[PDB]
Amino acid sequence: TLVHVASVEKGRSYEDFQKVYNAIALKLREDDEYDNYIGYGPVLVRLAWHISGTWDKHDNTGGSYGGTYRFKKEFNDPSNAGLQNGFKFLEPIHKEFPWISSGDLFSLGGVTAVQEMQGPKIPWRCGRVDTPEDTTPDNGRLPDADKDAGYVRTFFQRLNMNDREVVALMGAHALGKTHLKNSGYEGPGGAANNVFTNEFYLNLLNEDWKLEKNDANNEQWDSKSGYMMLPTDYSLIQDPKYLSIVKEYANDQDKFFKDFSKAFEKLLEDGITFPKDAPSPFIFKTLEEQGL
Ligand code: HEM
Ligand SMILES: C[C@@H]1C=C(N)NCC1
Repeated sequence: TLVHVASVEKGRSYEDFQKVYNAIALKLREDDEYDNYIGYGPVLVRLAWHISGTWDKHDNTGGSYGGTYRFKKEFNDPSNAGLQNGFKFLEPIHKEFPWISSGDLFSLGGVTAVQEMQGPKIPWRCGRVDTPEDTTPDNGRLPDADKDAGYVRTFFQRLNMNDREVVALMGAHALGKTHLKNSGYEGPGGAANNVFTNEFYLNLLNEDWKLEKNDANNEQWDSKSGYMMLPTDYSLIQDPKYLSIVKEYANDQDKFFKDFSKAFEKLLEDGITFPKDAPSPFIFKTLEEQGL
């Protein structure tokens, strides 16, 4: 097992990272046309998850620490198709703040997107350090979408996530859309595509889902409202243990926010050793809170 010790960018503190957060948040507001006016929030959340989701608890390979998405093997992962849009969004931010590590930037993009979309506060820690190209994990560590509840449960054990953590994390599927050209799936998960709510769970329980084939010849569950669920999403109401948790989150917005915040921070920090004297996690103010 590799050890990755968090190392604070030299001399930086909360205020420096709040400036980076603010730059990301301002660009999120500015570049509003993207993806038929969804904006960049959802793709930034997906990027933060995919750079973290390569982690393997068994040997501490992959994970957000090394910023390895910047290397061709990882950014060309078929599982990452479309994330180049998020990377391009972050490029001017990195140019303005060249001192931030790549892993810190990609993970902070996800935190900023969740909060700016009115989601929960997500505490965030700095100190990821870029590692060399040979530390890039091979393709194939991110999950397939065509599988069942047992696949999802087993998959997430590798990321040290339990049933509650898995169901909470999947609530991010309220955001954005599937794009046929990226993933072979098409459509949004609900009405509020760029506002962070518990709608994923409500839609799973309340919509009338039909199992259909899309134009890429893949199965997905579709509702007459024009929403979709991946087979892996739908598995959360097929498995009785997942179903209980889906119902809980559909009925308690605050509980979902609190559990999502914990699981998402954990996801973004998997693989990182934080020294005992490392700074406490930062909680960034939103632009709205700052009057900006
Ligand atoms: C079983 C696990 C998962 C599977 C199989 C899966 C699969 C997918 C697929 C196929 C897409 C569509 C990509 C595209 O066509 O552009 C997508 C989108 C998305 N996923 Fe997941 N995902 C999983 C878990 C997660 C998790 C844990 C998160 C974050 C907490 C997440 C966040 C998102 C977001 C925000 C989008 C929308 C991206 C956009 O609008 O550009 N997903 N997911
Ligand atoms: C916006 C998309 C809706 C889902 N149900 N799953 C993937 C993300």
